[PDB]
Amino acid sequence: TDLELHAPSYPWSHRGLLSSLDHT
Amino acid sequence: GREFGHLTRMRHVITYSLSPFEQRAFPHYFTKGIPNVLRRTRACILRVAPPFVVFYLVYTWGTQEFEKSKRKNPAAYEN
Amino acid sequence: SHTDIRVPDFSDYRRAEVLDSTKSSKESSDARKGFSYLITATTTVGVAY
Amino acid sequence: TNIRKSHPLMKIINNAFIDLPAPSNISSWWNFGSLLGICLILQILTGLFLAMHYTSDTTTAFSSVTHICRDVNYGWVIRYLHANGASMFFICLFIHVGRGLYYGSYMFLETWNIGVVLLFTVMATAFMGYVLPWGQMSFWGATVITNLLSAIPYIGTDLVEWIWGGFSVDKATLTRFFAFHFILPFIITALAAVHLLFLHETGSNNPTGISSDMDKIPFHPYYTIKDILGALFMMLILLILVLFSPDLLGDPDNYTPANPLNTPPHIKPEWYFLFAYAILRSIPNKLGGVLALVASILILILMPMLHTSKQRSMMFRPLSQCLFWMLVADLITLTWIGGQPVEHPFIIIGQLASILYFLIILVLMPITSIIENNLLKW
Amino acid sequence: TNIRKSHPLMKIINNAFIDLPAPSNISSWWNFGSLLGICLILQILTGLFLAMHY
Amino acid sequence: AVAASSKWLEGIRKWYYNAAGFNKLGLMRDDTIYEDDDVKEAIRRLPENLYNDRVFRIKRALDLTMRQQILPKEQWTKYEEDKFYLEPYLKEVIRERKEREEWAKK
Amino acid sequence: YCEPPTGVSLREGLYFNPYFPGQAIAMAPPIYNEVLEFDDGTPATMSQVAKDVCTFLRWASEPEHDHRKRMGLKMLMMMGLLLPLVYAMKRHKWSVLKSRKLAYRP
Amino acid sequence: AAPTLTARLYSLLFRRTSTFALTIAVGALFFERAFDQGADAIYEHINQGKLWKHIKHKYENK
Ligand code: HEM
Ligand code: HEM
Repeated sequence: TDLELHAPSYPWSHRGLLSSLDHT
Repeated sequence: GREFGHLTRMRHVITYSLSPFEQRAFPHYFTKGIPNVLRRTRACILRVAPPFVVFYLVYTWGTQEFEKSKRKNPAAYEN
Repeated sequence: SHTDIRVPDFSDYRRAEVLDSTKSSKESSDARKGFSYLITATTTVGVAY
Repeated sequence: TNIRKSHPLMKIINNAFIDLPAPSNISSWWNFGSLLGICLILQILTGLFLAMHYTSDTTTAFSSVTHICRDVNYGWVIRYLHANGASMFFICLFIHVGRGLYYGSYMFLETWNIGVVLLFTVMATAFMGYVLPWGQMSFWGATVITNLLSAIPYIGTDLVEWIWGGFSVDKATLTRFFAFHFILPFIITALAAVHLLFLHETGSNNPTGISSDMDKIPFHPYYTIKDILGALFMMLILLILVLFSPDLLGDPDNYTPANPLNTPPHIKPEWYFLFAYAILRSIPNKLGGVLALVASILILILMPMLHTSKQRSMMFRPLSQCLFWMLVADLITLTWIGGQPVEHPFIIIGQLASILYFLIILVLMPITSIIENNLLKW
Repeated sequence: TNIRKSHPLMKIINNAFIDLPAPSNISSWWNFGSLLGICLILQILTGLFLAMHY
Repeated sequence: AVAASSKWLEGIRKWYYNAAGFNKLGLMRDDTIYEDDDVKEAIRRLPENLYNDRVFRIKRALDLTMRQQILPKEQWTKYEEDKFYLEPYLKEVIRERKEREEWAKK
Repeated sequence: YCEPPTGVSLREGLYFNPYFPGQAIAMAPPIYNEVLEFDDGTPATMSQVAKDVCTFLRWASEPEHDHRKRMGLKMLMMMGLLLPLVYAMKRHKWSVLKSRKLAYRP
Repeated sequence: AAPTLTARLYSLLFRRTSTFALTIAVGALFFERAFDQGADAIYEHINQGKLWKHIKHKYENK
């Protein structure tokens, strides 16, 4: 019967549809 | 036993037709597609929407009311 | 009820190269069949690959 | 002479697909049923390359899928096609059914009744084998469904332990649920082969509701191409969903390996049952509650003989078209209720849908089809 | 009327083994085809439990 | 029941005939009846100058819907010249079934 | 992480965290500035090390990310030009039947 | 009335039914030749300096 803290969003470098992973 | 020989009986009628190779298959698609939709959407926009319209109200009412009594309980949690 | 009959006009559906009723179609016969078969000829290749 | 009409094998396929009189106005909606066939061959095929590898070991089961979705060539593709290609076989069903309650399609008593049976068999295979990825959602839904059938006054005690092989999930259960998946599937295919035998000998329908034996065109070159075109359009959406955003239709709680030491907090099945689970818990009285759960797939055989109109289909019935769109909105609010914790209005509101799914097609639809019979003098 | 004849499904088993012409002097060497039919059918029900626990 | 207010009711009878759209496709009312086995015998009793008309109306008013237009507004079947050409051939097939039935019963 | 509010009791081994359902967890803070040394020549700030950790962890949880978004791209280009073909072959066939006139002569 | 490409194409290789079936074969040879590059170049240009082949030049052949 309490609250919770939903995390925000960040422009992650791999968040796109046609993006990749920084391999460093 | 119901192939193309024996079915209903009809009489005194006639039909005409061309081939496909003597015609083009795009007779004013752009300038006749839109008016058909314009005339038909009006007729049944009124027959699918209003039944569906009374769910948005109840869903938003319940969502916002429950959000109140979950995020703002300490309002009536009087000391 | 017999002699009478005219096929109504199919003028607005024709190809522009056979829409004139003056000249024949034996000259206007290869372009049509070389056009309408390339869709399939593309299609077979597409299915293949 | 004509080999197409004298060979013992080709008479059967000429009379069945290539050369059968077909109407000519058919809506695309007559399209979808074939799609289901495409799904049927793909669920079977993709599903044997998992029983090849999987191990019915109660403390070996969960790590099995975990090594397949890592270890072998292209297994990450096949796992996800099998998990997603039935989120859509269940998409098809609700359209192929709802249409037959638009274009008067139940007057086919023989065709209609060999249907509902298939509905029941397909709906049960998915539950019967979504509990053997062997995770907490899988065990803790199995326990809950199991404890209901045990509330029969004299039935319950004995039947429940025969499926466990003991008292609770062990090596004796996972083995016979994995027994179940193999066989419901093959049996189902034969009921689909018989659905169509009925279909020959009445021919198809048309979206006006008037017999048209006058103008029937073949089912070669026309229905063959329209079908192929739409079919190679189902493979755009299926593959875009799977290979762009797979994790969208699932839950992140078949990842912690199964334990009796934890218990999930907000248990709820996937979307496409929460409808025949929202009636269940909507009401007290467990023995009764199980009965109201099956009142639904058998509500349907009771609806060829409540028909009370003079015409077929809703196309010419503009006042009944209102009541058919308060049925689907009912089934949408009733699925929004279920997958969500219990609060103040949820109980009061889910209740109305339960009361109404029945008041619409039990009282209303046979009594509002006369008010309009009286208006065109039949 | 006659149910077997007119039903669309019974009509198929009636022409296959209830009512077809057969010769008078068929021996017992013509019994092996049906034995094979029986023989093939055991091997699938057995072979089921030999992979289920397998 | 009422007579003076029935002139109101006649009005709604014009409304429904405009709502359902079997006049828009060029049909009459009796063209849109569902043919169970009591209506499969009162069709085989028609004279052959009324049987053929019903065939031509249906075959034209069924190829409009695979083309998805409708017909010009001057061509709509007007409300009052509609014809009930099949009520009399049908309120006799029904009246003779009921009879074979009181026979068997009682 | 934040210090605990006023008037709230807590366990001796428990440390205050606002991101937890219980609002407290046994995680003794293991991450802060200059606990490590990045061999590549990077000024190691808490934010950067946490970011690198998260980018590592997701990849460990699902490595097929990079091999997925490439077939998901060589599917659209190939399909997106074959499918506009099938349509044309369709039109040919259905173009026999949309050109007929249908007259009646009793 | 100058003929288009279609008339000469149909005179060349389409009205044989023993030629037609072949050139369908042909496109895949051409497609196979011209498609790997067309997709790989665009994908690699979309995201550069970010995959191992763009970083291996630090450690490759000493
Ligand atoms: C109507 C046909 C079928 C349906 C609807 C169906 C449904 C399902 C579903 C939903 C799962 C869950 C998988 C997951 O969540 O990861 C599953 C798993 C499984 N099914 Fe099927 N199934 C069908 C046919 C079959 C058949 C025919 C077989 C074998 C002959 C089979 C064998 C398996 C196995 C071994 C698993 C576990 C493998 C895994 O979880 O990765 N299924 N099934
Ligand atoms: C695995 C399950 C099913 C399969 C594969 C299946 C398949 C089919 C097919 C192929 C057709 C004929 C093609 C068409 O009409 O487009 C059809 C028609 C039909 N089916 Fe099913 N079906 C299934 C389940 C059901 C269910 C659950 C019902 C529920 C009543 C049902 C009722 C009907 C009806 C009434 C028709 C008649 C269509 C018409 O109006 O002509 N079927 N089905």
